Amino acid sequence: LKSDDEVLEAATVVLKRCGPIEFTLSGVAKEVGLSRAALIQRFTNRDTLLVRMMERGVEQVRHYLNAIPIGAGPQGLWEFLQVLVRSMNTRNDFSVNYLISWYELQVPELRTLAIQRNRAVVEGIRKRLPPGAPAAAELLLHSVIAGATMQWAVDPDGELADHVLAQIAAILCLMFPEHDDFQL
Amino acid sequence: KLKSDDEVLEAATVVLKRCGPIEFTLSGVAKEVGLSRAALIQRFTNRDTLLVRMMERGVEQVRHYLNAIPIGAGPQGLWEFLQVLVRSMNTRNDFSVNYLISWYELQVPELRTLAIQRNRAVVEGIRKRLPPGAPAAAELLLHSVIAGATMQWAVDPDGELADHVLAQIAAILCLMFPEHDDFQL
Ligand SMILES: CC[C@H]1OC(=O)[C@H](C)[C@@H](O[C@H]2C[C@@](C)(OC)[C@@H](O)[C@H](C)O2)[C@H](C)[C@@H](O[C@@H]2O[C@H](C)C[C@H](N(C)C)[C@H]2O)[C@](C)(O)C[C@@H](C)C(=O)[C@H](C)[C@@H](O)[C@]1(C)O
Ligand SMILES: CC[C@H]1OC(=O)[C@H](C)[C@@H](O[C@H]2C[C@@](C)(OC)[C@@H](O)[C@H](C)O2)[C@H](C)[C@@H](O[C@@H]2O[C@H](C)C[C@H](N(C)C)[C@H]2O)[C@](C)(O)C[C@@H](C)C(=O)[C@H](C)[C@@H](O)[C@]1(C)O
Ligand SMILES: [Cl-]
Ligand SMILES: [Cl-]
Repeated sequence: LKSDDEVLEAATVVLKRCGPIEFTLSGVAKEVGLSRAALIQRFTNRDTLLVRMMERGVEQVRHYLNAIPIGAGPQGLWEFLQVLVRSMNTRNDFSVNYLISWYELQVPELRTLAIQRNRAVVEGIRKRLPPGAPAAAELLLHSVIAGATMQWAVDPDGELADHVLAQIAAILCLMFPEHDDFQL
Repeated sequence: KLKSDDEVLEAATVVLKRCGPIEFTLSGVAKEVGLSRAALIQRFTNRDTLLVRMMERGVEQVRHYLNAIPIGAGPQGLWEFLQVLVRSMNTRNDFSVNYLISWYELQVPELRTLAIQRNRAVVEGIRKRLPPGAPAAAELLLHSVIAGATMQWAVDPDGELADHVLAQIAAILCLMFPEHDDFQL
């Protein structure tokens, strides 16, 4: 496997499967089909590879959110938030995200990228707000996604998206009380 | 004389908040409470059993704390309760340890049940304080705002935790209770 991008994607697979503590160059090397020495020549060491991977994360969030088609009014916002929430993968071990997030906060380089990642998502929501959205509505919507996601991770009932989006629908009704119900 | 079980578990919880659940050891708790490692083994068997007892005490403390918050009336009484609840989270030391504690709980079924009980106690505590005319499932939305806004702050801190979270709580309460005044801290 050749490109920096192909290698960083394979390393991301490993990070999701093992978490950041058990993450190793050897495990990336075995995933991507390259020698560990090759990873070292291209990315210097474990810590530096983690940084490049998380840089690619923030890039991919921005790349992803920026091209999602924009619909009109509260209904467009609702559509966007559905796509956003459904984008989260719960198929293997969702709890690894909380270990990832914790680990990121301990390493200044990763912490800055984590901030950029959340800022990108908040700004992505902000740009989909129709006129008449309450002030700072983007912060509230991102909080509901993160908080309801946590609720479900601890105490799961049904699919993540259904738990989160029910709450999103509820807050959208409060933000746009003259709109028709938001269909989930 | 013997130190109480509550004193020992308190000391252990301080250690857990300092080192996190991966680095938590009997030796650390012993150093913290002035007791021998041997004495801790006698009373609490092992490190895993000690963590279960600490987390059982945690759920008890949550329930006791929520019961102790004065009960007001109306949307104002709910806002007052929420202010106390949010301000109850200690930010004296490294708040990010809470995310590790949460992750670890999810890995250990006995601890995960207790984390579920904790969140359920807080959700139910909010629910019992909802005035009539709060929207359906408002207690879940309010808990989500606290959790989500706290995580936003823990990743990207601007000022005090409570200030960041309560600005959003005030915002949603305005939406829930449009016929009410602005909610002031
Ligand atoms: C702690 C709990 C927090 O989770 C995380 O921070 C983990 C650690 C991220 O993965 C981190 C780390 C990592 C390696 O994925 C595990 C990386 O690939 C991503 C970009 O960021 C997640 C899952 C990201 O998902 C990514 O959302 C993109 C829009 C699409 C992408 N996917 C379709 C490709 C998906 O994975 C993303 C950006 O945070 C989702 C948005 C909705 C949020 O802001 C939500 C509210 C999160 O703050 C959160 C759930 O509260
Ligand atoms: C991950 C992020 C989550 O944090 C935790 O789960 C950590 C791990 C708990 O500590 C865990 C673990 C531990 C050891 O503390 C770190 C234990 O002592 C407490 C009870 O539970 C926190 C902090 C608890 O604080 C406690 O709130 C009580 C009302 C009063 C109590 N204390 C001041 C009287 C205070 O500690 C408590 C209950 O979760 C606060 C309520 C508001 C929540 O439900 C919020 C929304 C959380 O779910 C959260 C912030 O999203
Ligand atoms: Cl994902
Ligand atoms: Cl606390």
